[PDB]
Amino acid sequence: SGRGAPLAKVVFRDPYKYRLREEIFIANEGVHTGQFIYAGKKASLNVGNVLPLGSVPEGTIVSNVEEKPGDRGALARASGNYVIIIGHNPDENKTRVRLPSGAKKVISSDARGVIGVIAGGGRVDKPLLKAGRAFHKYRLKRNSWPKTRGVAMNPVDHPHGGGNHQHIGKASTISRGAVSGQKAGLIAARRTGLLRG
Amino acid sequence: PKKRASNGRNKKGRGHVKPVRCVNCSKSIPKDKAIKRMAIRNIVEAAAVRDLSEASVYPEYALPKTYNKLHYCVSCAIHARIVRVRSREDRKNRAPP
Amino acid sequence: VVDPFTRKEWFDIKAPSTFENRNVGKTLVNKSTGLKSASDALKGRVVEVCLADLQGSEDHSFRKIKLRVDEVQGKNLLTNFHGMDFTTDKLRSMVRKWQTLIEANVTVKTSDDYVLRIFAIAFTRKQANQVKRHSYAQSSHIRAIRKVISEILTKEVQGSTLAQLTSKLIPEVINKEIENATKDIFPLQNIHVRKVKLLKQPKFDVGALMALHG
Amino acid sequence: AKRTKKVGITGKYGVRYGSSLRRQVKKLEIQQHARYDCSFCGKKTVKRGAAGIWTCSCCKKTVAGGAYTVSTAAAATVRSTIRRLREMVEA
Amino acid sequence: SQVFGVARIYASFNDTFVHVTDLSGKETIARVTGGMKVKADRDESSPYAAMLAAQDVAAKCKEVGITAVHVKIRATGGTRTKTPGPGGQAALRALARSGLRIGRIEDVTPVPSDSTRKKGGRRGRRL
Amino acid sequence: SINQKLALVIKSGKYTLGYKSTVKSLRQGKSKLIIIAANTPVLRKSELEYYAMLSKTKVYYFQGGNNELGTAVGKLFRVGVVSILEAGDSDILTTLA
Amino acid sequence: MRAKWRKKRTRRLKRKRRKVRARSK
RNA sequence: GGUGAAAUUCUUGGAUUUAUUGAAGACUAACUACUGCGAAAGCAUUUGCCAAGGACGUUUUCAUUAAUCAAGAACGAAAGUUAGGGGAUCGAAGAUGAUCAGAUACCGUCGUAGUCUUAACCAUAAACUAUGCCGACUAGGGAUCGGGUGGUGUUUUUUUAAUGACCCACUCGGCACCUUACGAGAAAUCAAAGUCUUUGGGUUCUGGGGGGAGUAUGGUCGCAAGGCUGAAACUUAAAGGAAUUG
Repeated sequence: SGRGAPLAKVVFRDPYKYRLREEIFIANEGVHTGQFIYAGKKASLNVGNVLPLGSVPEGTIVSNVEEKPGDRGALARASGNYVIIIGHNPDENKTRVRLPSGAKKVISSDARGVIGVIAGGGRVDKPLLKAGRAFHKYRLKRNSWPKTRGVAMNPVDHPHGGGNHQHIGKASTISRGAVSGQKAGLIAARRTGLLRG
Repeated sequence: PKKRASNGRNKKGRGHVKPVRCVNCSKSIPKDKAIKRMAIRNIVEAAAVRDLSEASVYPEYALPKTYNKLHYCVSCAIHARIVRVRSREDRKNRAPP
Repeated sequence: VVDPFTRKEWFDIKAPSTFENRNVGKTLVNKSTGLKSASDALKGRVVEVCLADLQGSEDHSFRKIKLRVDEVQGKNLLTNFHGMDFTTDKLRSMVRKWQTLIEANVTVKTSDDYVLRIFAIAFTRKQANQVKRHSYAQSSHIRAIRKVISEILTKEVQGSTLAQLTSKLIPEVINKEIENATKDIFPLQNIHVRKVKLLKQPKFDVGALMALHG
Repeated sequence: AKRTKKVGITGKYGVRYGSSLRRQVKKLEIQQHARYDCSFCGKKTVKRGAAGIWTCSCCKKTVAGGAYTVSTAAAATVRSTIRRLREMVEA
Repeated sequence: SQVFGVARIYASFNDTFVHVTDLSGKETIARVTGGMKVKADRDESSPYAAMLAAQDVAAKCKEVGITAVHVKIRATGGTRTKTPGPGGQAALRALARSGLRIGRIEDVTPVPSDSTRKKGGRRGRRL
Repeated sequence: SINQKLALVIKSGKYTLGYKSTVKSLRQGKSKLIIIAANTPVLRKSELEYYAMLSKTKVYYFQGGNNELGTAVGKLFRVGVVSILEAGDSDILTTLA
Repeated sequence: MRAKWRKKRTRRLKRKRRKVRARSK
């Protein structure tokens, strides 16, 4: 619940104590029940296999990436999302990725991530289409819906509130160096208005 | 009326060939409709080679000769002397010289 | 106000010993100041040279060579072969209408971790006693020729290192090996490798470098 | 009989929500409930269990696929490109 | 016995560049254009200011150690006209007679194996 | 180039079709050729490799799933494995393919 | 005028008429 | 930097220019042709795969299975539209600096949609070779593309050997081309626009002076843009074609 990305009860034999360790992975596009997942440096390159980013070659698609070696996954966990390895720097033990935000990041080689885009892709491509779906989407996440507009609120309840007309009054853009209570509206907006124009 | 046997183009049986820009006004025209000139001239002037031979440590020099294909629209070509409006009966004369 | 030409030492250039006269040219960078040594500044640079200069014969007027500095021995700088490209005059010269040209390309590494792309050029030939106005190819001999050319090229860099490649390439034996393997299909006029671009360089191995300079 | 012309599956949404919103949901809701061939048993029995989970009714398999298809196009190109990288490194 | 540099002339319209560099080409020596020679904004592409600009290089190209030069003629290139401007033939001639041993003269005009959309439009410029 | 000769088996030769019938036809030893699809479960094909090895009989891996094989054998249902009890004017047995 | 801009101006007129015609309808 | 000339723009923080890379997106220049394929619109990088084809050859095979084509159907440049990705160049709109008397146009700089892609729509162009499709016949020629045939012809390591390219005589099909008009046409011109007052091979569609007008309405299709069907009133004695002279 609260996550389109499906989990995989991946099971490993603990090499030190006789007991299997059932571990929650985020499923990739192409993993199925009974499939063997090979995790580690000497793993092959198939969809689902967990590999350190150093071994995997350039121009591949890797999801559920660790920011630092040992964080147990940080980046590209949302459904249908993935990180492209764009290059390596074998001298400094640091790879170079393209993050889903379009940002270019540097990651330690020892860090790792599953191969293949996260399953559940295309979730946002269908509208929730009614308030009931929206309610039942956020019921399983947190209390953040409905989101009343600050304009309709009274002046005491929101910086935008109040006035005989429903208008913000001051510029909605808020300085980054503002203080808690200021930061309502557009925070530290580098450039407002429509993208692509 | 129908001024030419092949309308203005070396295009028979295709329907489309390619757009090409002009080296003077940058006007998109079919490649075959263009005025093609293999401008074969040296980097330097004709009278210029003497000083190059004098001012080179290479006694036996190569005299390089650059190549560039000026693809011209007829609007620019006629204004640029590249072609001349010809007689109606002499229009059929397709010989380069 | 501070004249720039009065703060250099005029460093020189070495060519690999598999060439003609090693010395090429003298370039200015700066003094070896205490903060930034001139050695680091000199490194990573490329110099364009003419194979006629690096072989002494007008036979090699085209196919200029690209060299990259490796180690600065005082003012004298040894270089590794970095690439070669035809002079834009020569490429435009050999290309003429009414003769089809062949563009061949292979992406194959050397024996070491030193990968480069080999090109190849080929031009259809006006046959003897032949009276067709153009003599184009049949676009299936072109598929055949590009395969056999790529077979020749791929079985070449993979078979020998770069130093052995250049040493055997300076007599221009490769472009003959393309012709004699294509004389059974179609005759060719301008046959040359025409281009190399160097991509990756392995461990520098001053032992290998000093072998070609010393 | 022919019951609807163009609403199709989305006629359950009544006249509400507009026609464009019904059109976007139409072309995905069909993919959502469409039954798909299993890559393992070969029977057109794969149904969508949840968001991104595709349980083959027979042979009790389940495949992590797209939220509204057994396999997205943006992931089919993943599988294709993974092959070449595996292919080139090994051979 | 002699030193080689690179002349590296940028011969376009509306300005002309004569810019002698070392054989590696990274170090710049006496990058001079037409705009410094002529303030009339017209000779800047005319061969006159090309010859005056190109004579200024050799005025200081010597006494630094540049005996000979590898002239490298280049037009605007790219999507543009690709042909050298009026200065290309004349700013070349200021070099030749100014006392610079010219060798290995060649063109380095950037030919697009295939370019982007040319500037001007489909119907192009109209005057 | 395999699908053309399966019709020769389906009409001239004697076959048996499906897993249970095949392993029976391997146990009896009469079968000499078994064509295993690629969609079939790898465990089921793994022990059919074993039964084939026990009988010293040719095993051929079809280049497709049971849907291709079902069409190839000529039957509009699906077939995991097909066994060739005896082949008539078909040469699939005698050929290495 | 070209056949184009005669047609274009009637097309603009047709566009205006349909909005006005439907505006009452 | 830009111009016909300038100015707007960026620049002692270094623009422009020089080199090295790195990425992004687009396209496949030269080669490139009175050349090829495609039903048309279109198609110009390599390589691989998939399947489709036309021509050729055939002493194979089915043997009237054909041509055209209302109704109907697929494809259909560009522009445009919807959702997503992409977003280098150019660039509607827009903003600017010039020009003129005015210039919200041409010129220059920036720049949005767009140009690219995935999946759908629209179904239009001077979509033109302005020449419906099929069939036969009538004049000569030359080249070119693709196939095929023959030469004790040339040409390929071996000097009639392990065999492609070429030249010759051809032929089939194609894109076309040069002369001539027998013939046609109003002529321009056409080897098909010829075999039509010596009027009839088959067949489909379209036109009836110009405007109004591809408009109004009505229907249908379309997310819309709009497409298809499509008048009339009223109005004029002419528009129009091809050539001659000025």
